[PDB]
Amino acid sequence: PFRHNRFSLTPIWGFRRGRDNLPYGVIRWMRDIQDDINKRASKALYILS
Amino acid sequence: GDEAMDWAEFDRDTYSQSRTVSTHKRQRVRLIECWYRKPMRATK
Amino acid sequence: GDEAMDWAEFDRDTYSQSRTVSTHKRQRVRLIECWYRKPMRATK
Amino acid sequence: LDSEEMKELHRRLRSYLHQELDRQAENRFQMAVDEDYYDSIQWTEADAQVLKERGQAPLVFN
Repeated sequence: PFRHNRFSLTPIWGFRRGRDNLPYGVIRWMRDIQDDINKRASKALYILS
Repeated sequence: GDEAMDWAEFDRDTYSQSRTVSTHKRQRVRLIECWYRKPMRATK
Repeated sequence: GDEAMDWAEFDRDTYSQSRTVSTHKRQRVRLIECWYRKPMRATK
Repeated sequence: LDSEEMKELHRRLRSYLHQELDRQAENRFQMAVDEDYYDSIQWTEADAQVLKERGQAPLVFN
Protein backbone atom coordinates (compact mmCIF):
# COMPACT_ATOMS: atom_id res chain seq x y z
CA PRO A 1 0.00 0.00 0.00
CA PHE A 2 2.86 2.42 0.65
CA ARG A 3 3.37 5.07 -2.02
CA HIS A 4 7.16 4.87 -1.77
CA ASN A 5 8.52 2.08 -3.97
CA ARG A 6 11.21 0.82 -1.59
CA PHE A 7 11.48 -1.94 0.97
CA SER A 8 10.42 -1.35 4.56
CA LEU A 9 13.70 -2.59 6.01
CA THR A 10 16.55 -0.09 5.70
CA PRO A 11 20.09 -1.49 5.93
CA ILE A 12 22.63 0.43 8.00
CA TRP A 13 25.75 -0.70 6.17
CA GLY A 14 29.28 -1.06 7.54
CA PHE A 15 32.58 -2.07 6.01
CA ARG A 16 31.80 -3.87 2.75
CA ARG A 17 34.19 -6.51 1.44
CA GLY A 18 35.63 -5.50 -1.91
CA ARG A 19 35.51 -8.93 -3.54
CA ASP A 20 31.86 -9.87 -2.98
CA ASN A 21 30.23 -6.77 -1.39
CA LEU A 22 29.41 -8.87 1.67
CA PRO A 23 29.26 -6.69 4.80
CA TYR A 24 31.73 -7.27 7.62
CA GLY A 25 32.01 -5.46 10.94
CA VAL A 26 34.92 -3.85 12.74
CA ILE A 27 35.70 -7.06 14.60
CA ARG A 28 37.37 -9.42 12.12
CA TRP A 29 41.03 -8.39 12.32
CA MET A 30 40.95 -7.56 16.01
CA ARG A 31 39.22 -10.91 16.59
CA ASP A 32 42.21 -12.59 14.96
CA ILE A 33 44.60 -10.61 17.14
CA GLN A 34 42.42 -11.38 20.18
CA ASP A 35 42.59 -15.13 19.64
CA ASP A 36 46.35 -14.80 19.24
CA ILE A 37 46.45 -12.85 22.52
CA ASN A 38 44.49 -15.59 24.28
CA LYS A 39 46.84 -18.26 22.94
CA ARG A 40 49.92 -16.31 24.06
CA ALA A 41 48.54 -15.69 27.55
CA SER A 42 47.53 -19.33 28.02
CA LYS A 43 50.92 -20.55 26.78
CA ALA A 44 52.82 -18.19 29.08
CA LEU A 45 50.73 -19.22 32.08
CA TYR A 46 51.25 -22.91 31.29
CA ILE A 47 55.01 -22.48 30.92
CA LEU A 48 55.22 -20.63 34.23
CA SER A 49 53.07 -23.14 36.09
CA GLY B 1 34.94 -9.70 -18.86
CA ASP B 2 38.02 -9.57 -16.68
CA GLU B 3 38.59 -11.68 -13.58
CA ALA B 4 37.14 -9.13 -11.13
CA MET B 5 33.50 -8.71 -12.17
CA ASP B 6 33.34 -12.21 -13.65
CA TRP B 7 34.65 -13.61 -10.36
CA ALA B 8 32.03 -11.69 -8.38
CA GLU B 9 29.19 -12.87 -10.62
CA PHE B 10 30.41 -16.47 -10.74
CA ASP B 11 30.88 -16.59 -6.96
CA ARG B 12 27.27 -15.46 -6.68
CA ASP B 13 26.25 -18.11 -9.22
CA THR B 14 28.03 -21.08 -7.63
CA TYR B 15 26.47 -20.39 -4.20
CA SER B 16 28.50 -23.18 -2.58
CA GLN B 17 31.15 -25.66 -3.67
CA SER B 18 28.60 -28.46 -4.15
CA ARG B 19 24.96 -27.38 -4.12
CA THR B 20 21.75 -28.91 -5.47
CA VAL B 21 20.23 -26.10 -7.53
CA SER B 22 16.48 -26.14 -8.04
CA THR B 23 14.58 -25.63 -11.29
CA HIS B 24 13.96 -21.97 -10.46
CA LYS B 25 17.25 -20.13 -10.93
CA ARG B 26 17.80 -16.41 -11.39
CA GLN B 27 19.22 -15.77 -14.86
CA ARG B 28 21.72 -12.93 -15.22
CA VAL B 29 22.96 -11.44 -18.50
CA ARG B 30 25.82 -9.08 -19.32
CA LEU B 31 25.10 -5.85 -21.21
CA ILE B 32 28.01 -3.65 -22.27
CA GLU B 33 27.50 0.08 -22.86
CA CYS B 34 30.15 1.66 -25.09
CA TRP B 35 30.66 5.40 -25.59
CA TYR B 36 33.00 6.06 -28.52
CA ARG B 37 34.24 9.21 -30.24
CA LYS B 38 34.61 9.37 -34.02
CA PRO B 39 35.77 12.39 -36.07
CA MET B 40 33.22 14.38 -38.07
CA ARG B 41 35.34 16.78 -40.18
CA ALA B 42 32.64 19.45 -40.12
CA THR B 43 32.61 21.61 -43.24
CA LYS B 44 31.35 24.69 -41.34
CA GLY C 1 61.84 8.07 -31.51
CA ASP C 2 63.51 7.32 -28.22
CA GLU C 3 62.81 4.38 -25.92
CA ALA C 4 60.26 6.26 -23.79
CA MET C 5 57.37 7.09 -26.12
CA ASP C 6 57.96 4.12 -28.42
CA TRP C 7 58.14 1.87 -25.35
CA ALA C 8 54.77 3.14 -24.14
CA GLU C 9 53.16 2.78 -27.57
CA PHE C 10 54.63 -0.68 -28.19
CA ASP C 11 53.59 -1.83 -24.72
CA ARG C 12 50.07 -0.76 -25.66
CA ASP C 13 50.34 -2.53 -29.03
CA THR C 14 51.80 -5.73 -27.56
CA TYR C 15 48.85 -6.25 -25.17
CA SER C 16 50.48 -9.37 -23.69
CA GLN C 17 53.37 -11.67 -24.53
CA SER C 18 51.19 -14.01 -26.64
CA ARG C 19 47.70 -12.95 -27.75
CA THR C 20 45.42 -13.80 -30.67
CA VAL C 21 45.01 -10.38 -32.26
CA SER C 22 41.80 -10.11 -34.26
CA THR C 23 41.57 -8.66 -37.75
CA HIS C 24 40.22 -5.40 -36.34
CA LYS C 25 43.09 -3.42 -34.82
CA ARG C 26 43.54 0.25 -33.98
CA GLN C 27 46.13 1.79 -36.29
CA ARG C 28 48.32 4.48 -34.74
CA VAL C 29 50.69 6.73 -36.68
CA ARG C 30 53.35 9.19 -35.55
CA LEU C 31 53.29 12.85 -36.58
CA ILE C 32 56.15 15.20 -35.65
CA GLU C 33 55.63 18.95 -35.29
CA CYS C 34 58.91 20.80 -35.83
CA TRP C 35 59.17 24.48 -34.91
CA TYR C 36 62.44 25.88 -36.26
CA ARG C 37 64.09 29.30 -36.35
CA LYS C 38 65.90 30.77 -39.35
CA PRO C 39 67.45 34.26 -39.57
CA MET C 40 65.93 36.52 -42.21
CA ARG C 41 68.37 39.46 -42.53
CA ALA C 42 65.67 42.03 -43.22
CA THR C 43 67.16 45.20 -44.68
CA LYS C 44 64.65 47.42 -42.84
CA LEU D 1 19.25 -1.85 -39.60
CA ASP D 2 21.19 -4.28 -37.43
CA SER D 3 22.21 -6.67 -40.21
CA GLU D 4 23.92 -4.41 -42.76
CA GLU D 5 26.60 -2.72 -40.63
CA MET D 6 25.82 -3.02 -36.91
CA LYS D 7 27.16 -6.58 -36.93
CA GLU D 8 30.51 -5.23 -38.15
CA LEU D 9 30.33 -2.45 -35.56
CA HIS D 10 29.60 -4.98 -32.80
CA ARG D 11 32.53 -7.13 -33.91
CA ARG D 12 34.81 -4.08 -33.87
CA LEU D 13 33.59 -3.09 -30.40
CA ARG D 14 34.10 -6.62 -29.08
CA SER D 15 37.64 -6.64 -30.47
CA TYR D 16 38.34 -3.29 -28.81
CA LEU D 17 36.93 -4.56 -25.51
CA HIS D 18 39.11 -7.67 -25.69
CA GLN D 19 42.18 -5.55 -26.43
CA GLU D 20 41.52 -3.20 -23.52
CA LEU D 21 40.83 -6.14 -21.22
CA ASP D 22 44.05 -7.99 -22.04
CA ARG D 23 46.09 -4.77 -22.05
CA GLN D 24 44.90 -3.87 -18.54
CA ALA D 25 44.89 -7.41 -17.13
CA GLU D 26 48.04 -6.84 -15.07
CA ASN D 27 46.83 -3.54 -13.62
CA ARG D 28 43.30 -4.84 -13.07
CA PHE D 29 44.73 -7.81 -11.16
CA GLN D 30 46.97 -5.51 -9.11
CA MET D 31 44.10 -3.21 -8.14
CA ALA D 32 41.99 -6.24 -7.24
CA VAL D 33 44.77 -7.58 -5.00
CA ASP D 34 45.12 -4.15 -3.40
CA GLU D 35 41.41 -4.14 -2.55
CA ASP D 36 41.80 -7.66 -1.13
CA TYR D 37 44.69 -6.55 1.09
CA TYR D 38 42.59 -3.62 2.31
CA ASP D 39 40.08 -5.89 4.07
CA SER D 40 42.59 -7.96 6.05
CA ILE D 41 43.13 -10.66 3.43
CA GLN D 42 46.90 -10.69 2.98
CA TRP D 43 48.01 -14.35 2.84
CA THR D 44 48.63 -16.07 -0.48
CA GLU D 45 47.28 -19.61 -0.75
CA ALA D 46 50.70 -21.26 -0.98
CA ASP D 47 52.19 -19.52 2.06
CA ALA D 48 48.92 -19.97 3.95
CA GLN D 49 49.24 -23.71 3.33
CA VAL D 50 52.87 -23.51 4.48
CA LEU D 51 51.68 -21.90 7.72
CA LYS D 52 48.94 -24.52 8.11
CA GLU D 53 51.48 -27.35 7.86
CA ARG D 54 53.45 -25.51 10.55
CA GLY D 55 50.43 -25.77 12.84
CA GLN D 56 50.36 -21.96 13.02
CA ALA D 57 47.17 -20.04 12.38
CA PRO D 58 47.75 -17.29 9.78
CA LEU D 59 47.55 -13.76 11.16
CA VAL D 60 46.90 -10.40 9.49
CA PHE D 61 48.02 -7.13 11.06
CA ASN D 62 46.50 -4.87 8.38
